[PDB]
Amino acid sequence: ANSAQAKKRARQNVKARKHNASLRSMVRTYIKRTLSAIAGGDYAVATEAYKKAVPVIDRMADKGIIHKNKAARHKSRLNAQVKALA
Amino acid sequence: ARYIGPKCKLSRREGTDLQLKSGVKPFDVKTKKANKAPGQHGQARGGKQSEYSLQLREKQKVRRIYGVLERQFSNYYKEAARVKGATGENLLKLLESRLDNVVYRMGFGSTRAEARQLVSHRSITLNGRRVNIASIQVKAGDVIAVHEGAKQQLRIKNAIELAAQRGIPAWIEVDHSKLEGTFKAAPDRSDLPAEINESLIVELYSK
Amino acid sequence: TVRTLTGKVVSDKMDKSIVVLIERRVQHPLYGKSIRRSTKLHAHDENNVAKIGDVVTIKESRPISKTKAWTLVEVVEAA
Amino acid sequence: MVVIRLARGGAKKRPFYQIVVTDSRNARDGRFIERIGFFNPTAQGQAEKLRLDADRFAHWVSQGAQPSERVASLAAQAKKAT
RNA sequence: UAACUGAAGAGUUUGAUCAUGGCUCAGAUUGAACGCUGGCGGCAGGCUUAACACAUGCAAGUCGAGCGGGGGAAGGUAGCUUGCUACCGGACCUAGCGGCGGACGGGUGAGUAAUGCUUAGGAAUCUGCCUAUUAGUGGGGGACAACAUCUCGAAAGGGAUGCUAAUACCGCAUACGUCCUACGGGAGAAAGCAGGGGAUCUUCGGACCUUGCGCUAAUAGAUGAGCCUAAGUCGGAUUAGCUAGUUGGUGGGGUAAAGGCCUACCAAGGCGACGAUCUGUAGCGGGUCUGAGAGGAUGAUCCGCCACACUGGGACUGAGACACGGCCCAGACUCCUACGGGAGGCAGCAGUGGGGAAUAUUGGACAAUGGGGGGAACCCUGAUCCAGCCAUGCCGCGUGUGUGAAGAAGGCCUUAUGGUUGUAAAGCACUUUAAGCGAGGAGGAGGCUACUCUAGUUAAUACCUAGGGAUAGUGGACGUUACUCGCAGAAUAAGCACCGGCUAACUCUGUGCCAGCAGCCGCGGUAAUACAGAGGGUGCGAGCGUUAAUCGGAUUUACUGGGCGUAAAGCGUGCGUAGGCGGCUUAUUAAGUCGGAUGUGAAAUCCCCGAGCUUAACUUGGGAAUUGCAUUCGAUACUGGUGAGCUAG
Repeated sequence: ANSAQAKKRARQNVKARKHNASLRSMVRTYIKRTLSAIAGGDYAVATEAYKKAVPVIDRMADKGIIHKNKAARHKSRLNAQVKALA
Repeated sequence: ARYIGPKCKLSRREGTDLQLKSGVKPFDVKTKKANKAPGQHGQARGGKQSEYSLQLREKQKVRRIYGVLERQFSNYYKEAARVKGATGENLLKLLESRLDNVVYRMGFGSTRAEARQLVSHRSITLNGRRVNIASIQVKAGDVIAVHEGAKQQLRIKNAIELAAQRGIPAWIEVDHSKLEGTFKAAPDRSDLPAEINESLIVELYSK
Repeated sequence: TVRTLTGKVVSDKMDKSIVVLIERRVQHPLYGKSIRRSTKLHAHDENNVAKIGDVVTIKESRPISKTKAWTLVEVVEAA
Repeated sequence: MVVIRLARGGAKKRPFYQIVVTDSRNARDGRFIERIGFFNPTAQGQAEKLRLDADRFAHWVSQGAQPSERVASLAAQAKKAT
């Protein structure tokens, strides 16, 4: 970078990248836990995992880490897959 | 540019008086070489000429009368061809509408060259402004006058005296006491002299 | 208020899809003689109603696959 | 945002402005949405000095366009004249 | 009213001739270059070649009214070596955190024959700042730069420990809208700052009221962008077969969003002589040049779209980038080094080297129009507006005007004394354009500040917002502006090509197939109108010629608009595939064909009528035009489709 503001932008970019990566990985982990419960197949366990996962997805979507359309897609598809377990 | 040089040899080559001199003395007595070309190989007017030669020699005569060079003359022809009506009539009206020609036909200039000199030196006002362009087109109803500083000039009195001898034109209404005239309308082809065959210039440029 | 086309089915092998051949008659831009031009369109047939040789009507729709953006409306004439 | 501003035309030292509605990110003399009048600061004789279409001006202002300071002054002048 | 109206030929094959057929010439045009010459102004244009390599300066910042620190100037009080010292309250500045901007504006055409462009439509999307409307802005917590200490390095810059503020970050609470839903329910936000003030309290310094700028959730609008479809968009067959995520389907993934976009299975599909695949070339359009038109050539300057940023591969942040002056990786190259370690990308503006036949200043100002930040004051802006250079082009002007013959001199020619130069010159009399000197002087500046009043919102006369009035200040790079008025003096200002025919303009000397000229036919071998000089003339004129290039003439690829017995040209002859075309009558259809209506066909450009430039170039108002495309409604003679019938093929 040639200018001071460009250097500052690069520094802020690095810091925001680390923070966003943390939150995104949290979302992925919760979705993966829900998927693991679904694969296990117990209805109550899958329901508990889904109920745990939904608030995290919603909070990160509100913060802007993911899009709210993405959050809605995840909620709908995971709810359908849980309901399939009867 | 502008042609500067001998005037009478141009008339001799063209074969007709071109009004380049004021007119105190007749052209024949002035030149004594009329009826002959200006070259050492010059002949009489009876020599054979091609159609290209006739067309060229016709346009050169008009150009030498009006003091207009080739590029401006071509622009005049293009404007005349664009404007509806007889092309030769439009071209002649365009030539006569020039400010320097109008001053000469008013009589403040004994020659078109003198009128052009006056216009350039800002001795003439159009409407109420001191213009200095000889090629300004004069429109119907325009008023031409002499500037006060230029008034009381022996050349102007001589020019108006000579204009008194010359035929006063119909389309221009001029009072000599205060030295001011009005352009009423564009002259007609019938009003203009009939020795000019503008059709030759038309066929020259139409090729 | 939808764009429709009428043509002849030239293929029905794939699942839920037909190949319709459209024909148009146009003037040659320079020589002025009317000539024949043909275009091949992939359509969607949910129940595989159409067959080879039928005359069908198709209408423009949102994309359904890589090459399909038209859907069958009705079978005007059956082979 | 959408703005109403002057686009410079004419010749050297004799500017002639078109009043245009455009996205503010476009070039001054480039892409525009709608032309709604003109301004000629050095008009004389029979030349019209200012012309503004008040109906379209009000329509775009209600839609959310932001006039520049000069265009706002010209609109005030046109309203006073009419 | 008007928006166009438009078409020329010539030379050259032969002892003549007619035809055929090439070659050449007369025109228009240019981002031109070169040769000779060169006064001024206005308006434009200015690396077409090396997307070659780049020294140096500038081209992106702004906000203290988001935040904590840290600075250095003026004041005041107290002491006194007496004009010096110690502290204290205000006014300024900014390295750091944070917000917005940096995705615009600017450059270039390398790549790209279709993921691009043009025209016409469409559904499955997101969209900061702007406009309207609705519901809100409650209460806590843990950190990290700055700072302090240590340490490496000449530095530039690095590394390590201990603190701290916020509109930085994360929980909890609440939810008109919003998301999911199995229709039972479940889930998710935010931040403060500033101006003013009556009364009250002030746990002691603010609370409280009010008004702005903000922040959160959402729905519309506007703007911008993403996606899809149809038709059109340069050659090559001495490139004929191409394709296995390939074509389609299902489950799942993924995206803002449809979709083989991805993945696992199932099927064997998909494209191609209406040119697939491969290969050469190329940014596309509005437009520009030429042409009677149809066509042909072209894509500088202006506008729209696309693509690229030393060469390749990626992602981050963000509303928006896979980002010219941001990051990571790889490659080549270049630079500093104290050998420890570092730095870079002009196809931004100016400029340098090189290349080339050839293309300019390392300039001024943010005054105007715009763009970024800010509440404002104001700051930034090589965008822009101007200036400098160049006859590169277009338009305009000047280089003087009248008179002046028993026709001066000199030059050239001569049938030898006349002719031509020529009214040309001298002489006489006038003039002051432009350039020079001096004096005045618009407009491009709308506004802003101060003063006054009115009307809104409020508890308010304060603050803020919106208006009106008069006065005074303040604001121009260009710039000594345009323009106007005076001064002296013809005084400062003319060249270039050609004269055998095509093609306007002719002789004399010099030379003798030499020297030389030449677009074509052709000139020169002792009287050369064709070579060189001179005299004279012709054409243009601050220009004149040459070279290069496009269209034309060329009916010389012939659609408009040509030919094939002998001039070039009928396959050696049949059969036959695709294709092209096809007898008569009738009913029907409305694809071709024709007509109407509606939408669209950006602006600029061309054309017409006006307007302003002293005129013109040029600028500009309004029209006309954009011959096209799409939708829809009609007609049924002809062609096509379908049904029936017939016999001359």
